[PDB]
Amino acid sequence: FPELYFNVDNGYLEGLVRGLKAGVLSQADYLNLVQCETLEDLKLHLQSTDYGNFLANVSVIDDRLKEKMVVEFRHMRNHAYEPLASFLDFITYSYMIDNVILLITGTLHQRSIAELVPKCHPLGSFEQMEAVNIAQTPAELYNAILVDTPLAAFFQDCISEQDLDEMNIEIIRNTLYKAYLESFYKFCTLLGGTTADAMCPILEFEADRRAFIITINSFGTELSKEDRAKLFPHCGRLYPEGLAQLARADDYEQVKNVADYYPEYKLLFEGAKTLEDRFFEHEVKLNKLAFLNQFHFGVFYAFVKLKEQECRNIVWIAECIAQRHRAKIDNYIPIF
Amino acid sequence: KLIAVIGDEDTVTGFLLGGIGELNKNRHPNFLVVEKDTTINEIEDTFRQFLNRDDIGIILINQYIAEMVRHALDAHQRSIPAVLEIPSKEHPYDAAKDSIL
Amino acid sequence: IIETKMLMGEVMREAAFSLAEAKFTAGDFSTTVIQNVNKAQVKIRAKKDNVAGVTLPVFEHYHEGTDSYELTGLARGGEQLAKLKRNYAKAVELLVELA
Repeated sequence: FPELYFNVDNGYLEGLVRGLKAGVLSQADYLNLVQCETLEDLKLHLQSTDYGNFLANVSVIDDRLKEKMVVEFRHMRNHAYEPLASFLDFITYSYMIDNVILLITGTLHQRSIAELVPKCHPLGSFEQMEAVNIAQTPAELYNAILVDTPLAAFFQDCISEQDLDEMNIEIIRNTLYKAYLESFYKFCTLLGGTTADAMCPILEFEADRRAFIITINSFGTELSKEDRAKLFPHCGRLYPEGLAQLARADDYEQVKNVADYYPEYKLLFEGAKTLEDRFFEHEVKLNKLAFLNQFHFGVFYAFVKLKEQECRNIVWIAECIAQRHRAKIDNYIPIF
Repeated sequence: KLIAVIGDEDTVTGFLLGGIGELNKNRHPNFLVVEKDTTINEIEDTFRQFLNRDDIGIILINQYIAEMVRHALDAHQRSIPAVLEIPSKEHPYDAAKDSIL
Repeated sequence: IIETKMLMGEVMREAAFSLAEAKFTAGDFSTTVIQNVNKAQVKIRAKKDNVAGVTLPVFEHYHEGTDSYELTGLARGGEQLAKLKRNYAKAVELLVELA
């Protein structure tokens, strides 16, 4: 029933992002880039794929790759009407949150807005809402400027006077990401059908990475067990019970046995490839599974999280080549 | 009585993470990142800025970056602070300050 | 000096290899770590050696006071970081001996 529509508005853009899926480097494409020995040979094999002639004009491989996935993402947002344009805006909030914490730091230390253009992610950018460009005021008259930005509703757990050095710089990112993941789950629950069973399993595991990676690095830190409780997103499979036992953990094995209650997250704690290299391969296992379903909006968010894996993998091939340490060159993520 | 570092972009983010950086808003920062579009004069004054500071004990600098400011560090012939030449990811340590013998 | 100035060339190749093991996983450590530093964690103490009656300046390792990148990453990464710290706390441990 919600499938004989959705091609009225998103018929062309759906076939577009399926066509951009074919430009992802496959397994056979990955093998020939391991056989390279210099960055100039790295330039030659990438001209055989869909990326070609992008280095006509080792850290330039970082920027020229990720600038291609920005303009491909910006071209998709220019044609989505109303059922999808807000959905693509939700993917940019993860990059706007990492941008704004970068901006309140220079605001606190009186480092002006001249550093904003070259040192921010172009996906979540500030080239509209020109009030933020002018603001040099120390983080209290700037929060009144900050609410003219779609991150306003996520600041309802951010008291303005709590911003002035009582909260750590890293803590305010996670409680903003906590406010971000609850809204994007509830927005994807308002949409129903095929975009509610192919997308919400991805958001459950993404909230459960933010369950495990928080508590596994919150051991030597002087943040109490009530702080890491409210930095957990109340979203995934671990919500009523697994979030409770993660607060009392204090030990590496005490976060393992609470992951042993779920057969999905155990057999991923056998990294003993490390843990985040095991969480990444399960994440691209879920984003590949979203490409199965057809008449749904989750094919766009699965494309961006795989396109960031494409820019990640080629650099890791290039860093093993330029530094000439290609005994760990096989430790990439073969997504396709 | 702290350590200074010039280095590079990828060098200074490792040594700040090591725990050697200090932000003196009164005088100056104790580090200087050099990008592709930093002039040699900016490396030249900051070498003299670190040399004239009393609290600077070591001046870490990549030899790939110290090759253009070689003429200034060859004029520094004092014992303290010690200038050190570290390898980059291109062109590691070959021929700096063992040339006195 | 000769046997250790080539030895740091391997350590600064090993630790900077961990920089590829580093933000490849967790975003980009090029603006976060260069914007919330106030005080130093590892400092120098100027001790005095002596040979043949000549006073000799020698630098002593001195880590003290706090952590500053204790909360960095922490949601993505943080295990590729803080072994990058150990790869660069050992590197700065060797480099103060050579200084």
